[PDB]
Amino acid sequence: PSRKAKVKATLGEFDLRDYRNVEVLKRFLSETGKILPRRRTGLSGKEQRILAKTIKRARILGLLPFTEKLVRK
Amino acid sequence: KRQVASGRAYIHASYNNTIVTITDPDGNPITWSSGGVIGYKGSRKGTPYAAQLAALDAAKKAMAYGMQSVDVIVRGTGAGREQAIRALQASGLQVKSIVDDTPVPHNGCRPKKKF
Amino acid sequence: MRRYEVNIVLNPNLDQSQLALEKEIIQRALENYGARVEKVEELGLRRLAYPIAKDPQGYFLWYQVEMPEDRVNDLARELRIRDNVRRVMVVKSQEPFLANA
Amino acid sequence: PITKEEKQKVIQEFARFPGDTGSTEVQVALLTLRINRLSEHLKVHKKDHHSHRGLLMMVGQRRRLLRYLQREDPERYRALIEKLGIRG
RNA sequence: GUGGGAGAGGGUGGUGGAAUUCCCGGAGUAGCGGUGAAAUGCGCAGAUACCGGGAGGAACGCCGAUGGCGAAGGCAGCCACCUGGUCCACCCGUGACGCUGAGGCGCGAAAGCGUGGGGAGCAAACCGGAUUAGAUACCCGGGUAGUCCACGCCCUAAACGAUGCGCGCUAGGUCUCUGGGUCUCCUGGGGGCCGAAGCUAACGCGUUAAGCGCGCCGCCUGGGGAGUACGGCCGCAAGG
Repeated sequence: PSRKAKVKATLGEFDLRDYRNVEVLKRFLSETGKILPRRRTGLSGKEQRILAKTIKRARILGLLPFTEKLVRK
Repeated sequence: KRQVASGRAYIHASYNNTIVTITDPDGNPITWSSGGVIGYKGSRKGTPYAAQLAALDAAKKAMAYGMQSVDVIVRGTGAGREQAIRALQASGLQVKSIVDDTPVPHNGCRPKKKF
Repeated sequence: MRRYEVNIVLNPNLDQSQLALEKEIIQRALENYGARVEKVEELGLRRLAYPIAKDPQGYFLWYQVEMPEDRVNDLARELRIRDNVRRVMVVKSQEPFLANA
Repeated sequence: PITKEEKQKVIQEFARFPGDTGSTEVQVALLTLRINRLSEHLKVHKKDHHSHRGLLMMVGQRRRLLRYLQREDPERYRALIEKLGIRG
């Protein structure tokens, strides 16, 4: 169904371009290190496009992961 | 006897044979069991039963080292990945947590004919 | 000239005396390439998502400078010289894009 | 890249009367700016066949106008090249 | 002209993490690998699976779309610089300066050619393995050119929307990228699907026209023989 709860709905005003704000971004990453699809982020054509670039940045400054491991299976 | 309680259990599954290696907290393997080591030699190793056995005889060799606790690490998709885990969950070992860290490239080596 | 954000990450196990040594450099290397600093935020130690150069932590620097267009790539070249400064990243300063507001 | 600073300077340099932003004189002046800027950039990056088009295009336009000049007042044309420095 | 905007448009330099192979160390045994089955191969000089360390080339998950950009070929990790196209708003400036476009010049996927560099993965040919009535194959294990880089040449293609460029005109509905607005609605540019009139041999097309029309270029005129022969032009050659 994917009708859990979008991350935009349960969050506040926040800058898409501040690639240092890890406390937030993490909200946009999966149980693994992957980037949540728009169905999950709640974002727009333009927003997601940006949030995309931003994460790839914080990744580089060793802030956000590139891939995690899984806890179940 | 070497008395090494609590360790790691890597489970390396394939589409041609499933194996298991039991390593110590640090990462050094104590005793390792495959499928072709049990008795089976070909199309047989891919079987979930093959994996079952591979898992169980792999713990029996650890109980010899007094292994009690274990963290499970799965590598890949094989045929009976599950049955291997469910195996250890009944072998007599305390299963901490199952980890999935199967190796996915981020697009590197051009894979061969069969993708 | 243009606005920039200068992300510099270096060794976490640096002591008082050693740290202010690397800053002094960074500092002297800026006026060397004509970069007026407008401000700088020192966040400090933050746990890395992944281990960089075998070490799980890192010191964080930020430098909003106003330097020459033609000498940006160079500015980093020099920065990426100290065997301690492990990460460098310069960005054009982009008007902050709000969302969910 | 060209700046407003430099660009408006060029205009003021060619315009027929104060407060004019679009006349052949000007039109041409401006192209030439970009062209020269382009050319110089094509001495390096000889692998930029893409920008090389836009170039031909610009040049196409440039000459397209001057032809228009030799049409109406030749006086103005004869004097524009000297002020830019064209031909070759 | 001024003020905004969006983009895998191109070029250069740089730099990030995954995985792969190899090398070294650690630990550890008897197999590993591969298939419909199998074998060829690799392992007691100790492989496999596992940890740590190092080298190197290629490429760049997720985001990523039925999306964007570009004239096409084509283009996606991140960053900076250099650079082309374009759209919107204001309606300011020139004053018809416009469209097309033989030959020409430039660009032009893949493979392929020269010299040099590089070589992780993959892999024509070639070497073996199995399959079969046979197998110069489809499957398995190797593997050289090549595939990556530079400079130079080659210039073809289902180089396809199989639909030349440019302008006007002719119901809408809906989804989407993108800009302005008085923004539950209006308004511009673009991508899709359905569909009026109309067209169409039909399929289909249908304000992204294959509709009603004007300009200009390109091309076709039974099949095979042939994209051959001859001739010329090009190219180092393959050839075009």
